Amino acid sequence: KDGGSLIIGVTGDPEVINPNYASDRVTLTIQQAVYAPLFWEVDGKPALAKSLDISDDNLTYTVKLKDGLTWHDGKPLTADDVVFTVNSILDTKQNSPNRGNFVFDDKPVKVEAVDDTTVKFTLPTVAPAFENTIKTFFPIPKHIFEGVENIEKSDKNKNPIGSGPYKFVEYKTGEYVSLERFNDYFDGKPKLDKVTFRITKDQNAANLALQNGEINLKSIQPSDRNKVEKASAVNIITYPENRLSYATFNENQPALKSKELRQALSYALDREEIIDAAYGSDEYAKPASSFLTENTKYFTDKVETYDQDIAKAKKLVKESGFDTSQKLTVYYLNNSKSQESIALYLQQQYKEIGVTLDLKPTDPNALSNITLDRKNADYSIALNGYIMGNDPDAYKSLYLSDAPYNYSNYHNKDLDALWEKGAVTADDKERQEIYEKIQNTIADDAVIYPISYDNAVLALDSRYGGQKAATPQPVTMFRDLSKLYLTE
Repeated sequence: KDGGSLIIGVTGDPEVINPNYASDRVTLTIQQAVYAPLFWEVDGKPALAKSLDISDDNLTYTVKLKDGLTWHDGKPLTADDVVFTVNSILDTKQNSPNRGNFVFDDKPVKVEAVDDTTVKFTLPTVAPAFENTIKTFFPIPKHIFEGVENIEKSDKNKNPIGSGPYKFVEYKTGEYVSLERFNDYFDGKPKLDKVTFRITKDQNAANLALQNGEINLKSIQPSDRNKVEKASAVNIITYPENRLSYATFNENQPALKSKELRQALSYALDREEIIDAAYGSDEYAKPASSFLTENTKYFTDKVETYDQDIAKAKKLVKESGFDTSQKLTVYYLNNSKSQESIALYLQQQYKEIGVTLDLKPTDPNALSNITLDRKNADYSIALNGYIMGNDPDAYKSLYLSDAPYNYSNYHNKDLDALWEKGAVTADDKERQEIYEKIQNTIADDAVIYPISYDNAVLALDSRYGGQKAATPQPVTMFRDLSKLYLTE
């Protein structure tokens, strides 16, 4: 009752396996197995860290580490690694995408190693969201990257040294990544001996590999769930992915400047029907309300949702002054059955309120160029989605007037003052009231149409136990693979 191998199916090649840069699904999935964080994001529980303590004035965060931690090569893991990691992110020449989380009004957070097991962070001004940044932090090893000028390109990333439950063995380009258990893993010796990440793009082929035991674990698309469940002995696991599926209204098009038109295009829709048409049933998504997902602090479902009222929708499109003669465009991904079904539903529903909608499915690259361009007015509506994290401050880049991901091109100075005010307010209840108003203003102005909070689906070979303990979670499938075990 020990050892065994686990083969996990992923869709593409990883990029740089280094937590200072990892951002795509595959790289993060592999990183979760190789590197341990200070705290586990999904629940804020202690991981490499034993505890976090915040001073009364909210400027000093003290993190205590567990004793006797080591990296995969046997070197100790101490505060010096934490300090080094933060300084390597702060260092502008390294181009770390998370640098913004350690800077406030252009001033960096100061970090210091009081002892080998004590890290002290001193903020320049109050910043409640910094607790979240600490809870999503994976340290890198100082003895490996100290004196490296370009960390992202370093060949040392070819054989990543980590603190996670699985040590790196090798990487065959376009084929697989193999790992082996780390016996001194802080949370206990892993039960499975080897873990291989198998790269297979075609889902029909991947699902067949799963059926024949060539793959033991992978993500499944909703439309394939009944196929794989009856094909072999597998347990299907469904859990929230903290993803919001939504439609944006492009205010660069003059007609969509009208609050009335945006509200008409909300009242014409029904969430249970969209979910029903997009995914097969309601097991894969639940109706959204707020622009925030349920995992995010201060989430509230008590916002305006524009429940289906076609008669009232007709009233609003009239009051709008929109000349129905004109036609609207919905831009979405040309390789997503969900997005096409959602599009047809909007077309269908808008037809019924006297509005003509033209479907404009597009190539992914082309879609980025279109929607990532803040001056673009080609699209009337764009279907999108996001997984933003546990603190609402991270959502600013999607709703500030100047933000690069403000797809709706909504410009409201007063709302922007609330966003900034929320970022600097320490009192919990006063901070709750601010994000409630933000949720209320976005819903009241029908800036977007939140469709659903989506679930992800995994298929795990029935011979494997411990899925509860491994914790299914957004993006990486599981929180900790060292809890899985093979029952042969």
